[PDB]
Amino acid sequence: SKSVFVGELTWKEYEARVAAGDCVLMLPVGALEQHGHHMCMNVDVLLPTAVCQRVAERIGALVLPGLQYGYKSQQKSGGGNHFPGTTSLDGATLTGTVQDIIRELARHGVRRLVLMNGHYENSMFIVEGIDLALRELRYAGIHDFKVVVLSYWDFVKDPAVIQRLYPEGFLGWDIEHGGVFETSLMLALYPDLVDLERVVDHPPATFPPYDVFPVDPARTPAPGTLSSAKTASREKGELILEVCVQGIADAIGQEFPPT
Amino acid sequence: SKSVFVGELTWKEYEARVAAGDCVLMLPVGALEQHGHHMCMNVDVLLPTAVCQRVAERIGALVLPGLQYGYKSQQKSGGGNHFPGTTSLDGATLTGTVQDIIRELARHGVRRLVLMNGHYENSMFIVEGIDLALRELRYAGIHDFKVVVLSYWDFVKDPAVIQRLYPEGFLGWDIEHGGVFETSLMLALYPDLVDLERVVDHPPATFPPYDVFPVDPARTPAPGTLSSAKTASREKGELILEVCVQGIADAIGQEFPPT
Amino acid sequence: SKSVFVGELTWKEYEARVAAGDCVLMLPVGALEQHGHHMCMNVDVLLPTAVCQRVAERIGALVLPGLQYGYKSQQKSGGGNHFPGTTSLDGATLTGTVQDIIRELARHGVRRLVLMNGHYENSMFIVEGIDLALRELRYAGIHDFKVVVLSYWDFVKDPAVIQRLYPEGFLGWDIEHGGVFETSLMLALYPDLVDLERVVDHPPATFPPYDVFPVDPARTPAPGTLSSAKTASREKGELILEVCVQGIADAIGQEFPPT
Amino acid sequence: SKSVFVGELTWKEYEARVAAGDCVLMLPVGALEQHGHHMCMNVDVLLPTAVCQRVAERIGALVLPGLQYGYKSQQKSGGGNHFPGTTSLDGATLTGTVQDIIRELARHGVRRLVLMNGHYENSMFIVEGIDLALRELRYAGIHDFKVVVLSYWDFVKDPAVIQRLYPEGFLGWDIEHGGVFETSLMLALYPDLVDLERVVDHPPATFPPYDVFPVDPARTPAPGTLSSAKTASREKGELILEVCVQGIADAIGQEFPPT
Amino acid sequence: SKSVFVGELTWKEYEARVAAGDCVLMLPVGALEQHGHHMCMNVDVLLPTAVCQRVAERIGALVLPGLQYGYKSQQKSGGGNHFPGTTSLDGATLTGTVQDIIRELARHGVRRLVLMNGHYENSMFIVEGIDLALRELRYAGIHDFKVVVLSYWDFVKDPAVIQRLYPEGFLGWDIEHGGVFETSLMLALYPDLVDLERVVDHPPATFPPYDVFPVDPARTPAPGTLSSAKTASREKGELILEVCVQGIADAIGQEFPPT
Amino acid sequence: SKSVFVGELTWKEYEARVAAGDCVLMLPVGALEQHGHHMCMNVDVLLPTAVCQRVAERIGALVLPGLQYGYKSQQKSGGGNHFPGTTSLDGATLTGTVQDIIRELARHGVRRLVLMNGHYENSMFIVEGIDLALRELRYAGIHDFKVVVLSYWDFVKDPAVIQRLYPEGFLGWDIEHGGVFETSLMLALYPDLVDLERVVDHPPATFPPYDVFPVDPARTPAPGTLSSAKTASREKGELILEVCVQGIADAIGQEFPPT
Ligand SMILES: [Zn+2]
Ligand SMILES: [Zn+2]
Ligand SMILES: [Zn+2]
Ligand SMILES: [Zn+2]
Ligand SMILES: [Zn+2]
Ligand SMILES: [Zn+2]
Ligand SMILES: [Zn+2]
Ligand SMILES: [Zn+2]
Ligand SMILES: [Zn+2]
Ligand SMILES: [Zn+2]
Ligand SMILES: [Zn+2]
Ligand SMILES: [Zn+2]
Repeated sequence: SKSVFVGELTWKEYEARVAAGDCVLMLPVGALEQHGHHMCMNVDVLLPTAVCQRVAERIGALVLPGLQYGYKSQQKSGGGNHFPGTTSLDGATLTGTVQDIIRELARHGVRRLVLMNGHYENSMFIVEGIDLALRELRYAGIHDFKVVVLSYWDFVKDPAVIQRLYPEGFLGWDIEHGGVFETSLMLALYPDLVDLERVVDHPPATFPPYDVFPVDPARTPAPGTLSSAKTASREKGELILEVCVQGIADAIGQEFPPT
Repeated sequence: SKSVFVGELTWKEYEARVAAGDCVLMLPVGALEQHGHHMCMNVDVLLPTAVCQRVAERIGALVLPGLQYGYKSQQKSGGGNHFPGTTSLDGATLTGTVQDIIRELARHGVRRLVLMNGHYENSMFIVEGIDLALRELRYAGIHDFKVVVLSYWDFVKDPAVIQRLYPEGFLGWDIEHGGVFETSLMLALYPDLVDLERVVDHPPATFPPYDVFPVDPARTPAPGTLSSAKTASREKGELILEVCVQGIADAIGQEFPPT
Repeated sequence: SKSVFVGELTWKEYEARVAAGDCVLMLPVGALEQHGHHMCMNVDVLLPTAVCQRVAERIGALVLPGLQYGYKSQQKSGGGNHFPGTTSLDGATLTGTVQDIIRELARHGVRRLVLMNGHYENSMFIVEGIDLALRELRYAGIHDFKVVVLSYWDFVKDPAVIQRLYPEGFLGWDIEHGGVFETSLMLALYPDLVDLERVVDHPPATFPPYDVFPVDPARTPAPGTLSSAKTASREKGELILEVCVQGIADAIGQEFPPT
Repeated sequence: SKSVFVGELTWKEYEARVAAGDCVLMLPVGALEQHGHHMCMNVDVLLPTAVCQRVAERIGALVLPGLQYGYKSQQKSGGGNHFPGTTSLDGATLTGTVQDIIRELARHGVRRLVLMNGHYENSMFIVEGIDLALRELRYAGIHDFKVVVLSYWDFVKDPAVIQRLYPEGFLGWDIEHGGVFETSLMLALYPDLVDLERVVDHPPATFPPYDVFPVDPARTPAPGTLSSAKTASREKGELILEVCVQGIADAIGQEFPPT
Repeated sequence: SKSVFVGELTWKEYEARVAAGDCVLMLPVGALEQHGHHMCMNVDVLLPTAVCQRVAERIGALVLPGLQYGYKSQQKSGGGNHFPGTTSLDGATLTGTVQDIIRELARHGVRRLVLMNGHYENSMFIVEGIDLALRELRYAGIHDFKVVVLSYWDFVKDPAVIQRLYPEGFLGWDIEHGGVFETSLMLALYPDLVDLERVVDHPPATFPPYDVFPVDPARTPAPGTLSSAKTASREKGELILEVCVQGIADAIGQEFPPT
Repeated sequence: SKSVFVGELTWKEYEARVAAGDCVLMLPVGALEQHGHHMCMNVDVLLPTAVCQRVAERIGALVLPGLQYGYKSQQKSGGGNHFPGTTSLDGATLTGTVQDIIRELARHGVRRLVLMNGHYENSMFIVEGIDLALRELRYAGIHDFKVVVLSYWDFVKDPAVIQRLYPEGFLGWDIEHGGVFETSLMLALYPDLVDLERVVDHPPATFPPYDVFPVDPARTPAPGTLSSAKTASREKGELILEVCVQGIADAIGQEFPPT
């Protein structure tokens, strides 16, 4: 069976795909984090994994097992790391994980990697992981390893799509934690993991121009979300999914032109 | 839907479970590693995750997202880290991962964790992770966190079952990499991920009383397996499954008596 | 002389200010990074140090010696770390530094800290430094240390002020590297360090919804800036300064009410 | 005086041996661990050091100063790290020590190392240290450094010798902590350090198919041993000693053929 | 304006200086430490920074932003890290900082670095940072990076100058913390930051041939100094300044001959 | 047999000694370092181990197995780490080894430790290890752990003894590497390991007031020593031994008064 997930292939099949030249590998990077009263906690892993799978199917790429645990939830982006259920890694651990995988891919013969982040707070640690691995590769004489890092939601740029998605004006990706964007993509991909009836509607989260630590629970909406997902629909999820899959597929074609 | 996987629950459902007292958490610890010409490479994650799921169903416990990447494959227990596809973590990374997760579970209020290893080489790193996290927990005033660590195959002890499993004498867990045990359990759980027709039968791997680094590819059977899986049957897998689930379930009942 | 810089005070003076209760400490966190053809490279340290000094003077707070080196410059926010002159730290070093400072301040008896970031890329590492330090403090029995983190430019929110600052529409803080904002504030504080005649005007930087590593120099404007600073004026700098100093001062009063 | 211990040589003598070509270095790796009421705690260092010395005398190799401290004692292999006297290092420490040593040997010009473990628990950390050092060596252009790692007791494989050693059936290396094997070898090398009269006989240690942490002292024989050493005799020691020295010497001749 | 400080140059100016060949960079390494009742706490940064500036002006070198935070104050050389105000870094942090800077300078194309230490305790950590950096550089194929490390006060060797400076016999650099040497140099450069009238005269600090931890506060003079600076004069400072500036200037000339 | 070495005791004996109250532990910390043409390379371990043994015998203390590998040899104190045979650890490795051993001793119930350094360069890394351990201990609620650190040669202060030792004026401990002091003490303790006939006499090593890296081999005397040991005599060794053993013993009695 032609699976796009490396974990479902034999070693011989993987070896062949890599030896065939220009093989693109994709690593979903997510989190185990609270996502309100209406959705499950593995969202940030599921979403980018699903987007990877589809992109991989379109462009003939392979998908690695996704990073289930990400960096600590930040109040203004994920509610905060004081919530139960959210299980976060330290900076160094995330960074090291990414670094170790890149080194191993290099060992395999891979030279093309797409890292798809699904958890906002991961960014910089993913970036450090990449720099540190590339730095090591140079020590090993390898200079042709290329990585494309992206957060799938950033591919939703078209104002027409945004407008169609947010007929009320777009608030921003910051407060899109457990909101319309994710819940909707979730409704179209894993309906069993989402129950709109538990959505505790509330006004979009607002914060001062600074942060406070220890994180003050009172400053996050009780439900854990940063914006309400009552207007979330599967239809929206379907639109997002296509927009993302297509845009990412094209980006990858641009950065990783077949040889 | 009563899922046993924490990742499929809302934070509120999880919070209630923990607050109810004596909630038991289960963390599958695996690897992405070549498993011969006849099986996929996520075996070491899939097996302990499946066993955890059934045990959790039987005893009312919860399962965490499994660690997909494990410690470097060793020649005498997994064929060696020179094989393509197998993607391994450095020891510090894996240790840090376990340590971060335990720390977070303590923050959640959990005090009962069962770590179920599916990759031989992870053991000592898992142990260090536990030790560092418990050390820290003491600094924090927490002395009631309890961990049970196990490699699921160790519960297949009954000589009658071993005999029935290996009518030819038991060779040992060492060379059980991609052999009868796993392929069998794989046949009863994920048949699509296993194709007995590609099994490259060969004599059980044998090694001198020492190890050589850099790992010498000639000292591992070409297929990557350390023993043949042609005698692997789904029936065998079914017997292993029950023995393991029942034995583990009981063990957890012993160590984690309901309060 | 009543200096607001801890470094210019004697230990007895400092000790007194701390024993006096509710003493607020301020740490500037910047970088040594190229800022185009028209400004010096220590902007990210000077600016937040200047804002801290003035805020401190208004609220009676103390300012620490600023962190001169920051995290690696990123293409989409600082041009990239491939530029000469910019001298960056690894993520663990920056995090370590913040953590070490916080731990020592705690030792001093300080319980109130404001971290003022001047370099966009530092954020997450500062955050990690804070979390790791506070985690340690809890081990030490200290639970009343409070930290306020902020990037001074985030206090320029008022649309009227933004409009006055950017009569042409606001492009965003992303591309504000060596642009109007910084160069203006720079013209009102350190005019010697800025020479508008070298400003290589160019269209605002634009990037695809993803990142590439190794960093592609061609994707950054030649000058190193992400937006032109020709419309930068000292008058604008003066407005920004007051807006920031006032906003931050009031924020600190809210978060750190005198006891 | 032709000592086989590097530490007893001048740097000029060592340099010549290394310069002479194919010089084999041997590093003993042990531990400071409780070994019952009847033996001293440095056993795990002394034993491998003694075997190294005699092997080196036979093949003309050199022996490094042994690593005195090893990884934390584990319940099912060495009684547990709760016992007084046993002084254990963290995993990163032991790994780093092995990594630093190999890096230095490489610097000297050495390209042949035999690591002789005497403490069961050290294995994986020694392995990580070897891996990390070799990786680094590649960065440095050195690909001809070869390492042989072994636990001296694994050289006792001959069923005839095992039978002669354990006329009662062999229990396994697991419970051979402070048992017949070590006590005997200790009676033939350092009798003053062993007093068979304090041997607290008890039935061989048995454990469930899993581990528990924090370590439960009640699960370990009060004496600290995992099997009785009353049947331990000097004669057995002498047989073990020869079997090991000879088998190891031959292995080294196989892996490190004179050039 | 021809500034000698890299932070005050544009990147283009710096790039030109480096591309011109044999450009020498100077990094002041200090601390934020208590310096008695009479001086500010940034002395250790100020002093080496001042020396660097003057040397640089004489030999045409560039000066980096100084390390504001140094290693932990030790009792017998700096009073002890139990004093308020003194804010110290962990060894790993300081070493990492120096390692990172060196790595970056190498990236710039710099191959000549002068490290000027102003805090006694930094030495070995600066040394380890240099060693770790150079080791890495070799991995990267760079073998022509050369570092000169020095404590500016060591250039005050001439017995005549020593005599003239300490007409009473020289006590040693050990107790020269907040004493005559620094206070004088301080009087000739930053008079505002020094007030001789608060100088709490006391006999030179004496200690047994060992150290005690935790640091015992009673064993350190209450003022925080290890020797009195009442005899400190601006005149002395001027002498010291010239002696250091000239001696270091010449040393750099020797070590870094113009190409 | 009343051995003063922990390693030669059973755990029960050790348990008793610790339980009896105020039991002092001593850790020799040395190196494997070239010591010229006339002596062996384990000197820095042997010497402090010997002195510990005798001090322990005199005050009833226990001695831990010594740290066989120390920090990188520095040109101005040990000749440099470019010499073959010398096998050094990274700073972090040394520091962690010290930190782990202290943590374990505290677990044992020990609260009194004497660290005796025999390798000049080890100092600051031993210090960091003590500080880190102590910091941890406080976290664990332990505040009565006390440590005394010393380099045994520092107890040779009496000008009469120095005169008697160096009838030619004392040069300093810096260039006392492989010189009279060590060679002498070596002649009275391990004559077999020293051969005065190979002593390559040379003038005391002299160096500019700065250091250069990479280490320049030409700046260190060819033999590896920093001062000639031709005037080294066993008689001198005996005098040193007593002066050290007595002065240390007294120091321990002062810092660790029997309860
Ligand atoms: Zn999310
Ligand atoms: Zn998230
Ligand atoms: Zn497997
Ligand atoms: Zn495996
Ligand atoms: Zn800037
Ligand atoms: Zn910046
Ligand atoms: Zn043993
Ligand atoms: Zn052992
Ligand atoms: Zn000073
Ligand atoms: Zn100082
Ligand atoms: Zn020495
Ligand atoms: Zn030495």
